[PDB]
Amino acid sequence: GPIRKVLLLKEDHEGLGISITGGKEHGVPILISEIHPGQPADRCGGLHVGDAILAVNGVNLRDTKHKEAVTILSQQRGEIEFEVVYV
Amino acid sequence: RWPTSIL
Repeated sequence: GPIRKVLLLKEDHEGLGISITGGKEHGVPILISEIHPGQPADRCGGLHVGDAILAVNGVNLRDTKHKEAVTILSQQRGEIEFEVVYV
Repeated sequence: RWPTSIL
């Protein structure tokens, strides 16, 4: 699908509210496999199961290994911009 | 099989 830019707002006591799978070592993008109800990704409205996360706050995630992506994603705070695409 | 992480 089309590449989208999506804003997520979260407070410091929360996680993103997603599960991810995939990663470069598996030959696939970082993929959202769950959107947890009521948590920030759900609340922001623009992130969905099946989205590939291409970047976060300008950090490319296209060739990142699974755990690299976990570290990068969990470091982001506050107003967080995602670049995502549904395939 | 791929890993899954909750974040």
